[PDB]
Amino acid sequence: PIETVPVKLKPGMDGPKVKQWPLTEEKIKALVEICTEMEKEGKISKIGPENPYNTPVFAIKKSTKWRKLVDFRELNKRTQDFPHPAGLKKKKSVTVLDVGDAYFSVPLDEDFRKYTAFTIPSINNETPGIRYQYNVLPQGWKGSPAIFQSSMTKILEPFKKQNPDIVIYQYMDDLYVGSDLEIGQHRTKIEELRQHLLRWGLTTPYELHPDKWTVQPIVLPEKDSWTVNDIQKLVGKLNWASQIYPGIKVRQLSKLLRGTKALTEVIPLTEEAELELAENREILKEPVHGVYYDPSKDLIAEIQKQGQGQWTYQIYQEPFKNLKTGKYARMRGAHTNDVKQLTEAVQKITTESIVIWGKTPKFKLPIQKETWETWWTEYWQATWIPEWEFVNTPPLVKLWYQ
Amino acid sequence: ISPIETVPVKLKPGMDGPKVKQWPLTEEKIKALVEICTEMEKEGKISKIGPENPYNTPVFAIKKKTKWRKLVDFRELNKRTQDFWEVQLGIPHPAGLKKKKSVTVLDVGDAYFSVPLDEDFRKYTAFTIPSINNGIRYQYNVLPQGWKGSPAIFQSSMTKILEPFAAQNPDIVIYQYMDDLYVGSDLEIGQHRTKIEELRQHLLRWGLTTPDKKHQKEPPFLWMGYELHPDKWTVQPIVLPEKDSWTVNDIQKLVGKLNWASQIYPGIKVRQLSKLLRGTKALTEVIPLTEEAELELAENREILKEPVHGVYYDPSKDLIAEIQKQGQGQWTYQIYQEPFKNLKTGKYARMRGAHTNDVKQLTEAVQKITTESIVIWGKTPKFKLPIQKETWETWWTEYWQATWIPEWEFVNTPPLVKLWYQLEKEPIVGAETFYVDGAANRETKLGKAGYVTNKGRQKVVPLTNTTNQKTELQAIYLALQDSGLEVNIVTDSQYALGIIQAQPDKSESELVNQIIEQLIKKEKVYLAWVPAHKGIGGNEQV
Ligand SMILES: N#Cc1ccc2c(Oc3ccccc3OCCn3ccc(=O)[nH]c3=O)cccc2c1
Ligand SMILES: [Mg+2]
Ligand SMILES: [Mg+2]
Repeated sequence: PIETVPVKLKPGMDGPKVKQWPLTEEKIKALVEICTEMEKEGKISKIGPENPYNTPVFAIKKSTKWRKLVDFRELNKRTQDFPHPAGLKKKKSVTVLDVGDAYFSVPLDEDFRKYTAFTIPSINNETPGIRYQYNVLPQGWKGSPAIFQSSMTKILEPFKKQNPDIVIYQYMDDLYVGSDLEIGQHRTKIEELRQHLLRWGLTTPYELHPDKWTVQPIVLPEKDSWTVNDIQKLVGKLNWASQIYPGIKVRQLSKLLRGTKALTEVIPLTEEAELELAENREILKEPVHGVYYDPSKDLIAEIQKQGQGQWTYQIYQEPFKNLKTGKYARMRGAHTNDVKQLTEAVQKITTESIVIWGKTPKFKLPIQKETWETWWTEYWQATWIPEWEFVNTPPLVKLWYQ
Repeated sequence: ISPIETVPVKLKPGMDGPKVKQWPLTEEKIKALVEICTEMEKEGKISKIGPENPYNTPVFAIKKKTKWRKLVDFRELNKRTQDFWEVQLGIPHPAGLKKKKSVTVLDVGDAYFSVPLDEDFRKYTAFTIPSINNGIRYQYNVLPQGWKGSPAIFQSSMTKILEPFAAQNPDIVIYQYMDDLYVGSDLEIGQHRTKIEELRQHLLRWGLTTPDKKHQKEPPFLWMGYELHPDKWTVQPIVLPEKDSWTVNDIQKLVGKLNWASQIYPGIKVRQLSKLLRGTKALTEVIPLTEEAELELAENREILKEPVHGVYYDPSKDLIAEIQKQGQGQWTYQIYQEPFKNLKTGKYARMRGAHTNDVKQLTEAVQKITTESIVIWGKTPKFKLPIQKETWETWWTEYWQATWIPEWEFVNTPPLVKLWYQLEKEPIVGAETFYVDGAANRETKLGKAGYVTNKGRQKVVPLTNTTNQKTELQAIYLALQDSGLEVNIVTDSQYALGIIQAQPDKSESELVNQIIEQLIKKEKVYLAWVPAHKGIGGNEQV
């Protein structure tokens, strides 16, 4: 390991300076313990005032033991140097493994270490924070899987040789392992990979089924008796979907409402209007034409709250072109809240996005900024973090993707 | 004085040191600058240097009206020097301090000059004291006053110096702020004075002098706009100016002082004045004072008539927050442990939109308090709130945006936070259906708002100097005016729909406010939307 891989920053750009967020006494305590132990193990070192740079750190539970999560998004943006299989999403079972600890076996380029600087905050500004930098490859930094890549290849080579049909994709601190095998067989192979990693000194202290993932077809209401309000809703929704699906026609449906009627008035469906509605139900079954993924463009995820623990989401690049749509639900048990469900949903969407396109989407979050910034670390189990912003967009959106 | 290790310092990459010339100023201060520079040379603070540094920084000398001070202008060097870890900006909030039996204040004199400067960097600190014919060249061996790196490097140095003493004295708590140290303890007065003496001598071993007498500062303490008493804290007296005419600058300073008052004096309202400050135009012009702003200011004066104090913090006692409504758009809160003894107070005036309602603002206030509490006490408090579980639950359930509501208890202290109205989720049977629309010519700004109903009623009201959005609100308002207690309204406007579905009880626009009064007067109101320019009951007009 003595040979260090020299790391550079994109030309004409300095290191990250980012505000450390205030933390509760508990989280600060946890971070102090963790960083004390890490400092004893040589992984990090205390730094002086001559280091201007800073990166945010948080405490999360991921077991009871506290874990330290570093937010490297800025450093990741500012530092790049140097593949995603398309078959991973087709696999029956995909299991995620945390290989991050391995990064602590590899020393970090000395000249670059100052860019990893971070601060454990103090309560009430009693002291300036405790400042550290990394002596080794930090988890969450995009340089870490890049530098460790050859070692990872070396360690994984025998397993891949043994299991040619099993897919292994690396993203950040995670290994994604797909298989078409039966569940028991799959988990057995997963465990084999785990022990193989362990006996070679790679510590690994969540399984999906991408085969079931799909773009949601737009669903039209089904009623025994239709009011004017109902048909209005129907026509509005079909008009909305008409942009995406060209063939949809509202004429025969709107014909029933043609003028000056009370909202609650019951309107029977004529066979022409029912024909139109049925046809529209049929065109809504087929997927949209001309929607393709562009790797050079940002992925964007919009979420909206449907109530009763239901949340809907869309992943798109350009407006009205949906690469994916979905609906996430949670059994309440009276323990749950909005922030928990939103955080979970964001993590799920991000995982799906990683599996399918090998990258994280930019999130538009239906929450107040400060509320999210306050409570997001509570439920966050993920080693990575997505970009996000905060918007409302209520007015027509809930009902249509519902 | 080596024993303090030096922080390595570099110029910004690609930059050299300042060559800026000394500006005479051939005035008698020359000899002053000599004397001082000799003394500092005796103490090893500076040094005479060989003919080739080569570099220079302007040096000046003055006495503000007996002593003489040397002032060096480091601006150019400061621009050419690397950034350092940002020195403490935020200060500890008095309400977060834990009460100690004894508190001592130690000012270390010539703080910066007691800390050595990195050797390789000393050449860039060069300055010149002018000869009368044309001079003597000097450089700094220690942290110069005014230089960019001095505060952070001194801070670090002081921390490292303080470590070994604090290691053997865990019972005493030391705050470090700039040069000052503030030392609390619960020890008996005599042994507290003893520990202070020990600390003083320890600091003296590193070349840091502390007040030699019985320490220069006595209770109470005037610190950063605060008064710190042994048993209590408050803010230094706030004097609000009385003027006939106000500039934007004056208003900025006024809202500043009032903001400062709000952390302790409960009831302070800053909103209408900042509304006056909505004009951003450069700060000279006379800003017209609104009646609401005058009233606000007057009320603030009535509040500032009475003396007020906060208490200090006990970690064993619960942290409690309480919130009251201050009237339109404005809220106030108290954070306390003992029920009538306030740790501190505050306010929330923010709309963050053209329209909102009471519950939203309350929730936002709770959020602000939560953040502040985490900052100051490292924990979130318990909330006593003037809202009922039914109200808040209904709101946050029907609210499209994710929200976090803490554990709280309902206190009954009118005005209670309530939903002034609730729109129907279903069309209303037996109620007249109003198909509304409004429009405006974008060039002439002329417009009209009208309705057609299922009873056969039709109406059009003319409008001047308006826009399509405002007319679409106008139409809804019109339908509210001409209908019964129960009404179904149908609109093609996404704008208006968005404004009404949000169910605001307050607004910037008087139109929306009128609409709100109407909605409150009503019993059942259902709002429905349809896509414009399709075959529909409401039709269209121009
Ligand atoms: N000038 C000045 C000054 C003086 C003391 C400071 C300070 O004082 C303290 C220093 C160390 C420990 C507790 C401290 O204060 C707790 C609250 N308190 C505060 C004042 C007093 O008399 N008694 C008291 O129990 C804590 C923080 C800032 C201080 C600034
Ligand atoms: Mg001082
Ligand atoms: Mg219209």
